Amino acid sequence: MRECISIHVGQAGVQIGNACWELYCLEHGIQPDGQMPSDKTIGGGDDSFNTFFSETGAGKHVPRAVFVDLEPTVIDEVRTGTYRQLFHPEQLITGKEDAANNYARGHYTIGKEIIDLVLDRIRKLADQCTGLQGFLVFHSFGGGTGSGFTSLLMERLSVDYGKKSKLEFSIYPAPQVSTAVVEPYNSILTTHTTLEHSDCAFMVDNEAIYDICRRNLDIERPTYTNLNRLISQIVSSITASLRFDGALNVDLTEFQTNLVPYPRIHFPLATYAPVISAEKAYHEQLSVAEITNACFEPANQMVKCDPRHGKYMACCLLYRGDVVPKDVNAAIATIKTKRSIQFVDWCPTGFKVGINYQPPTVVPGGDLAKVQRAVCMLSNTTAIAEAWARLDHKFDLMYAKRAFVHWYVGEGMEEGEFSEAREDMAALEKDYEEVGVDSV
Amino acid sequence: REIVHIQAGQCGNQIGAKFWEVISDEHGIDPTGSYHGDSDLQLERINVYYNEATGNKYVPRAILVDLEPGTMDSVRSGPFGQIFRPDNFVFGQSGAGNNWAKGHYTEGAELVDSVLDVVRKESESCDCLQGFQLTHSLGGGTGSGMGTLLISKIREEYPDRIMNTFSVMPSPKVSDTVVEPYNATLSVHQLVENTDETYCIDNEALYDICFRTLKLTTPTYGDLNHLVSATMSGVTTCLRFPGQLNADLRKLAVNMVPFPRLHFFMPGFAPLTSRGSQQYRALTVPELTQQMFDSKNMMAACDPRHGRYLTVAAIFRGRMSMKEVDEQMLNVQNKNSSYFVEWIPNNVKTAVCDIPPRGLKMSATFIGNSTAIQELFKRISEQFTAMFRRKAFLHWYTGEGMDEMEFTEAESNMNDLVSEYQQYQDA
Ligand SMILES: Nc1nc2c(ncn2[C@@H]2O[C@H](COP(=O)(O)OP(=O)(O)OP(=O)(O)O)[C@@H](O)[C@H]2O)c(=O)[nH]1
Ligand SMILES: Nc1nc2c(ncn2[C@@H]2O[C@H](COP(=O)(O)OP(=O)(O)O)[C@@H](O)[C@H]2O)c(=O)[nH]1
Ligand SMILES: O=C1NC(=O)[C@@H](c2cn3c4c(cccc24)CCC3)[C@@H]1c1c[nH]c2ccccc12
Ligand SMILES: O=C1NC(=O)[C@@H](c2cn3c4c(cccc24)CCC3)[C@@H]1c1c[nH]c2ccccc12
Ligand SMILES: [Ca+2]
Ligand SMILES: [Mg+2]
Ligand SMILES: [Mg+2]
Repeated sequence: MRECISIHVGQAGVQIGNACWELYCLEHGIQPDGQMPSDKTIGGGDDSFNTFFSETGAGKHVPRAVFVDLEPTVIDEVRTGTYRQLFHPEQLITGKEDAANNYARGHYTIGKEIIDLVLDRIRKLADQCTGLQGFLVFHSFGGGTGSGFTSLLMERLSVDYGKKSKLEFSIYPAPQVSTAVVEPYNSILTTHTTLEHSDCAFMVDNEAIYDICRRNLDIERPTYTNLNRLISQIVSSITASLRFDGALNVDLTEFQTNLVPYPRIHFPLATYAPVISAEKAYHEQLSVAEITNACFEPANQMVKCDPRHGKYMACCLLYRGDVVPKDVNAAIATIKTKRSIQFVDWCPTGFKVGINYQPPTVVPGGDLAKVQRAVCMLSNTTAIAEAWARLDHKFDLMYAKRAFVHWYVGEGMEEGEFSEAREDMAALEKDYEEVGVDSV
Repeated sequence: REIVHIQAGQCGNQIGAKFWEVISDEHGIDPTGSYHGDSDLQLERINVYYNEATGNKYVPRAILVDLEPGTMDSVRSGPFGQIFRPDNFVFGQSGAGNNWAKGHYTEGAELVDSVLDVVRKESESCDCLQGFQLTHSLGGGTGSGMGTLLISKIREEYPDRIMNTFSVMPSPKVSDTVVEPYNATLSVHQLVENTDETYCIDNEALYDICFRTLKLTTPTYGDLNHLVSATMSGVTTCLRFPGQLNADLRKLAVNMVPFPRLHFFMPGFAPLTSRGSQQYRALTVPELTQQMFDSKNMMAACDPRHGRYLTVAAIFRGRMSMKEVDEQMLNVQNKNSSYFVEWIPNNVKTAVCDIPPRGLKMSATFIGNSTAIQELFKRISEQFTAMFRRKAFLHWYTGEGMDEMEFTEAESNMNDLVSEYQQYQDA
């Protein structure tokens, strides 16, 4: 058991979902029609991949997932795409009108018309679970749906499923692939509303991913497809412990124990390596020490910030592929005596390590080179608050003039909600400052 | 006098399964549960740990407990997995997530009654139950939380029976989560009140032995458990085999524990060996005696020279001159009489068993009630305080209904225990 239900909200959530589930299928040897020849228990099973896939009597392995968007055209591509057989039609939910880059429309005007339906379809998945562990929610901060509808859904899920764990994969906005000028507004509103309802949230800075695609894969102008294939690899690394077994396999919930010292401090910084092109990876083996050292290069982070100017409250290393503890310990010992790694005084300094022997996988015609070993570092750093600071500043510039606020007020929102949301962010920035101060 | 064995949690079941694997071989019992030995010495007191069935089948009087089926499924598919009574497998599905509160108050409370039914069924079969022995860790959630819950409820239903524990202490050198000092401190609070005898098995010591002495570059839990199973076989020898005194759990407690709360023992073992690597040269008695008393051979990371021995029990195994053992043991006491309290006359006892453990022609196991054990609890207390002063990671516990006051109380009692051990170090 220990099933996990994924929820993909809005364009970003859906399109990232496409990349993730395609990648999952290739890692588990699942065909586009859902058949899995290596799986001998037909119609069911308690294997590790069953945490993410249910099984029909016809031998089809179906994602424990719901795709939701208030506009049909993005999910319509899933309905007619390569993996259309993978999903039951009821898992793919669409409206007729998007939220138009407006949190208010996603949370209230348009979202309220479909929220009951979404919950019913989620319930149908949950009732198929013998031991539901929690939910994984994929969405953007900037979109009207990814922002507005997600926060509504998260609130409703806390009511219907109590304290059942809810994890986030949140797309942090970037100017290079921006879709609206009010994305800072939507970002602050969602973070505020969702904060009490999320147990752990993995932010993905689009500018960080944009930079990595340009720098490491030599993609002159990355597309959403370029970004998503990289993101899915990070997502895969994090969910790998849930989808595979192994002696040195450490469950994500154990890392989570170390990563969240206080309920509001639940935003880990992800760093992934190696991101390298086929041209460069040829006749070039990146060792355990090399990819581990790459985790402390800020250029490889999922979020733009400087941990070297912050303090650590946890450090987790999630390896996959040809990796043994001996080489990990040696690599860590080297790194500790050469890097700017400083912990807060109220937390132990030991790195938590997990290893999944299942080697990394790449999607056909992709840009990422296929390597024998990869690593995803999850660290709790005060430096991630820099991401909040940049967003909150852009929020302040516009809100001081109440620019674009009328689009929200017109949908029933009040200025009090804006100020309430901003104050919560101010307290959150203060929280990250406080946890970094030395004990008395 | 029957003993009921219990093993709780991942650690508890893994060292527990290893314990049964080792002594079964010593008593000539195979995985099938059939005896195939050559000495009558093996079966004379085999009733202490084994039930007998028709056709002369020997079944361990053991109860396997956990809140997740993962580790117990590995046991049942392990070498001696089939020997255990299948009805004694009592497990949940939710797990404890390395959370003492979950094991003690919520998840474990839901399963604890099912366990006690199996304890009761085993006890009613006993001609004269002497007590219980528990294997568990203190750093996790199930073995620590639910384990101490079981102990409390077992005491309620069997208040005149002895409770013994093999408690694995957490260490940053071999750590799973950061909340281990919380779980450990909460557990020690329970063990002080509700056990008569606790063998302190320190993972810090086990790691150091494997790394420094055994020259194992990167020791695994399996490497750590080779030292545990060797120690456990040793300390239970006088319970399992015919000896000069025919020791039981109560007589051990009376002789080892001068004050009720000071019942936390430092185990020691010699020679220290690693898995697979066979030694060809048997140690002389003077070597066994010198090594077993050395800090490097202590299973608890405490310097015995930083304190004084209240009581000491020792067991030499193998064919040797018991006269030579007597001389050497008397020599240690006469050479270092300052590390033995003078207000407990003749506080060192030694026994000898003919049967040696597998792979060794002779060995020596050490059980010491030293005031130096305070170093262990002080270490846990410091790690506890470093987090608790900022209330770090406390939401995992308050989320299960616990209050901050319960942490403060647990902290105070362990610090009291420390000062109590310090009191007799300067007597
Ligand atoms: N990494 C990544 N980001 C995306 C992708 N699609 C959209 N985004 C980001 O999402 C933000 C806008 O939110 P969307 O998801 O596109 O909009 P929505 O959730 O459908 O809500 P609506 O406004 O109602 O359409 C922008 O900042 C985009 O950069 C994607 O496929 N990959
Ligand atoms: N010696 C030893 N210690 C272990 C083992 N497994 C876990 N531990 C220790 O026990 C603590 C974790 O507790 P665990 O038994 O895994 O939690 P539980 O299953 O919920 O009771 C940590 O401090 C570990 O060092 C093992 O196989 N051997
Ligand atoms: O496709 C689009 N939809 C939008 O809302 C437009 C937009 C305007 N601003 C945007 C901002 C952010 C993101 C999208 C847009 C910043 C301020 C003005 C954008 C667009 C770019 N060039 C165009 C030419 C003709 C018609 C539409 C467009
Ligand atoms: O057989 C035994 N029964 C006891 O009560 C033990 C004992 C401890 N002290 C005694 C004293 C006096 C007499 C007997 C004993 C002095 C202080 C401590 C003694 C023993 C010696 N080595 C062992 C190894 C494992 C288990 C038991 C023993
Ligand atoms: Ca199956
Ligand atoms: Mg959209
Ligand atoms: Mg464990």
